[PDB]
Amino acid sequence: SMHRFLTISRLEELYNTRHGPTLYHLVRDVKPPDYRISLIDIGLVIEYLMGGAYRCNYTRKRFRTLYHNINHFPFPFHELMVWAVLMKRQKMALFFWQHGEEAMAKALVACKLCKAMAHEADISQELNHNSRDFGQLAVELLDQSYKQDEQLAMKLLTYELKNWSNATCLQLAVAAKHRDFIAHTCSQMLLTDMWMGRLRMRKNSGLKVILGILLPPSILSLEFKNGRKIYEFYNAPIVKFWFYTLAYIGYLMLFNYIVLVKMERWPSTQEWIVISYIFTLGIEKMREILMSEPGKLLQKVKVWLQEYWNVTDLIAILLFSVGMILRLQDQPFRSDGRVIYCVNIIYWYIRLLDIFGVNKYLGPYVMMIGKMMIDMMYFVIIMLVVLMSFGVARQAILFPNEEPSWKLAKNIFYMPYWMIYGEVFKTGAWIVPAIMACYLLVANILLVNLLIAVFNNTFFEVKSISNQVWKFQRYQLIMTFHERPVLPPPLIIFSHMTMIFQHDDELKKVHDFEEQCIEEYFREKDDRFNSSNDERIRVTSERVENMSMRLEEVNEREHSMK
Amino acid sequence: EILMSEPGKLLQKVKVWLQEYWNVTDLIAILLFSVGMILRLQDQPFRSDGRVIYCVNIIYWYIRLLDIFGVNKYLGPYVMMIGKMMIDMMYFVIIMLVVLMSFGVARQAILFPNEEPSWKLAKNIFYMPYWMIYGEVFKTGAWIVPAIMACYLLVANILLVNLLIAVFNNTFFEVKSISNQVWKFQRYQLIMTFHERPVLPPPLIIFSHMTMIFQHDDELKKVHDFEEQCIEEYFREKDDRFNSSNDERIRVTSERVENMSMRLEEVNEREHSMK
Ligand SMILES: CC(=O)[C@H]1CC[C@H]2[C@@H]3CC=C4C[C@@H](OS(=O)(=O)O)CC[C@]4(C)[C@H]3CC[C@]12C
Ligand SMILES: CC(=O)[C@H]1CC[C@H]2[C@@H]3CC=C4C[C@@H](OS(=O)(=O)O)CC[C@]4(C)[C@H]3CC[C@]12C
Ligand SMILES: Cc1cc(NC(=O)[C@H](c2ccccc2)N2CCCc3ccccc32)no1
Repeated sequence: SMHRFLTISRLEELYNTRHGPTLYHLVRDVKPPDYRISLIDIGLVIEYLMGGAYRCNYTRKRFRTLYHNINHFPFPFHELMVWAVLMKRQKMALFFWQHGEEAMAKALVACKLCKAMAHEADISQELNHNSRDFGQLAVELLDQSYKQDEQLAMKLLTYELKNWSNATCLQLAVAAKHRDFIAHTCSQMLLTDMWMGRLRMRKNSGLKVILGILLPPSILSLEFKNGRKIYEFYNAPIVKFWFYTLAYIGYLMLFNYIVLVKMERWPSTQEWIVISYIFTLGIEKMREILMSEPGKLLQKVKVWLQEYWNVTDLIAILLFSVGMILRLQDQPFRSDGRVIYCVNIIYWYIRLLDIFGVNKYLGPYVMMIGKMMIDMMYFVIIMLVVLMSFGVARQAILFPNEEPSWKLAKNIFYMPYWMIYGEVFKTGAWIVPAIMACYLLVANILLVNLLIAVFNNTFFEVKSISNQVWKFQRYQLIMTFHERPVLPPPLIIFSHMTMIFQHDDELKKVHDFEEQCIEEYFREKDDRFNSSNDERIRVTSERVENMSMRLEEVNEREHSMK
Repeated sequence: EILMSEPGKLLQKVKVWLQEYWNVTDLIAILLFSVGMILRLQDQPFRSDGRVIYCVNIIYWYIRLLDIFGVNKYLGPYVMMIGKMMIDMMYFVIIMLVVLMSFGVARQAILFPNEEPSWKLAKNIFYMPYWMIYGEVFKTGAWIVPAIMACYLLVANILLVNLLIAVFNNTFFEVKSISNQVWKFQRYQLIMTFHERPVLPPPLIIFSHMTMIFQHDDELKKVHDFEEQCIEEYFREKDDRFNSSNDERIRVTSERVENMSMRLEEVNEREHSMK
């Protein structure tokens, strides 16, 4: 009995043993040669590898305190599989996964662990195979469960796991970035149901949401079927998304009207509205960070800072506040400070790109731009190397008598078309500049055509995958907007006030269903493999050889009998 | 044509007849042309205002030839590609605006520090001139910042142009991969459309309507037998082809070998006992 066999001392000895086929180095980095490894350190390194905002049942201070002070793991298979994947023992991990509770959750964790170990660190080989194999197994298990029962598969996809720090399968898949799992039909159906919220409407959803936002009192009553109806309509994430979009458009229009016209000693009403917008957004950001409690206050910001867009937003807010402060510093400083928050507008116009990835037909363009930014960066070096040489040569040939005056960069970088063409059309002094002009003119068009071809190839390569990639971001967007309150950014100031004012048989059935699903998967795999033509041909050949040999031997007996 | 579209009675005949978009557009164009003609004969003040309407109306008639240019083998792919790329251009417009308008507004705000709205800023922001911006490219910071803005705008313009080129190339390739197959379908519609129509041209069918008003089982059994024979032959051929498949034959041979080997092994014991 593994349950009876399992014990703290035995597991510690197993972990600390070196009699077998990167655990030591990784533990040392996370944490002393031949140091006695305990469950606490193993859990700590596990949490390190999983990522931020994660937890492990064994990897906790209370568990460490208990260990320091039955002693049987209720689910030994989980720890055994975690160890097996930790020490890079694949067949044993497969066997353990063959018999275990909540196999899908463990499989996704293994895929996450394999990828994380590969990135931290044969390393390439295991990354390509081990992590991919675990992900494929999870996908196959999901597919079988959906075939057996759609409702039960949907229920299994989302439910709190006490063992794994209460993280659903979807969250683990997203953390592992396994696009295949999310792309499955059941996952997309669940995401669409979540996005539509309580309302079941599925035809002309955008127009219906726009009408509901425009005409609450009349639209909401009818839209509820497709009081409490208005409240549940508001709480849906889609209407929140449209509300935020409209508020952002209004903010953009006010910002355009403010900076573009005039300035006075005291700001106008529109500038006050914009300042209120930014103040409320800052309050919302601070609240969101505050609710990001896991890891305590000190270790909450570190995880929250992973996203780049959030950091850019903070930087933009700081620059806007600095510009506003400088504005109210008399005319000499007002004129100097206006430009800063005039330039600040650029960030807000570009922030819509991160929101333009939601649409099916719009995200490919953003992905292509992101891909081609680096290509343009590299192309710039070649462009400079080619053009600057000829420009410098042409400039040197002309203006034989000259003084630096820090004014040659403009002359070399001018690169005019009409002027060069005219310059194209004693004798040698005229011939050489013509040759230089012709070479520059040819090089310009050569580079232009090269850039065109580069962009075409990059766009084709991006488009070959953008459709598959698009589906992943939907879960992030939906889980992001769903958590956010219902009021727009300028009106959530009251929302915070309301927030402050406010302050087992099914499990057994699911376990049985999972066991049945895995048994059926193994049976189907074995039957399909045994029914393969290649295997059957081999079996027939071996049987024929033995049958022929027996017949030949029997022939001698028949002759002797006669 | 609507009158002869009798099925569904008078009330339910228009509903079906209205499915085609081109017919509705034709009706709209006819109504606008008639309105413009009526306005034309309303003295000079209304004649000058009504002429423009039926001047603009010409655009529809020039574009109606596209629905007739799909017949040709080599001409329909272009129309299909245009129809496909219309939506792509619609989506591209949003990105173009989002990118360009920000820089344009920033540049406009940096310049003209003292200004009044006068409902005349859209032209300034949307001007987007090439030569003027290039000249503007080439105390110190006030000169540096506009140069940076101009350079960014100049780079963005060509980036967007190349992006549009790539998008159009990809869309054209995808359309051309299927246009040849698609073209054949429209021929039946065109043929059954023109066949029903009378012989005179549109301006002369006025007499055609006058002429119209003036005017006002063994084979079945053989066909049934042929169909029955065809379906029987199809089933027979399907069964024969499936049974002749290598995969099926290998399985059959393997099963027979196993049974034959088992019988031989059992017979061996009988032979030994007999001896
Ligand atoms: C590729 C080029 O052609 C560039 C690259 C480096 C540039 C140089 C940088 C340093 C200075 C010092 C300055 O003296 S000063 O009194 O005006 O400050 C005069 C201008 C001068 C000589 C630049 C001339 C142009 C460059 C050679
Ligand atoms: C992105 C932009 O820059 C555009 C978008 C919305 C436009 C504004 C719409 C409303 C009006 C009212 C008008 O007052 S009036 O007496 O002339 O009628 C002056 C012009 C003004 C301020 C426009 C300025 C330009 C915009 C800010
Ligand atoms: C389109 C579109 C824009 C957008 N902008 C926001 O939603 C919101 C915001 C509000 C006012 C000004 C600037 C941005 N902002 C950015 C992204 C999501 C988010 C999350 C928490 C707190 C703020 C915030 N949403 O759709």
